Amino acid sequence: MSTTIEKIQRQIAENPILLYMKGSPKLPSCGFSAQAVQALAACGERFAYVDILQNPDIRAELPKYANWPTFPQLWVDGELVGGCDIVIEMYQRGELQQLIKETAAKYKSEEPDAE
Repeated sequence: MSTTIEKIQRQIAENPILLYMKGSPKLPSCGFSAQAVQALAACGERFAYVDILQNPDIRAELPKYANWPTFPQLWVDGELVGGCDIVIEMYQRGELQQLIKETAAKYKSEEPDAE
């Protein structure tokens, strides 16, 4: 199929906790993700993130595969949650870290992200 999404899906799936945002050297979230990134790290533990508002190719095709025209978009166990607003809301909800915790714990050690 698409000579990048196939790779990307393998990548999203492999990463325990994944976040797509813009990884500018000055700011590793140069977009909307700027507010969301804070929430994720705040709610759970450490997470993996992919620069995409910066990469032209990846920015276009891959987001469309999940839902969004582009990003930010948050992925838990390689499954889309939502990047900009969704992260903040679910952050406040607590459910985000609930997912992250369980996912992080099952992928790594006893990651006590949420609790």
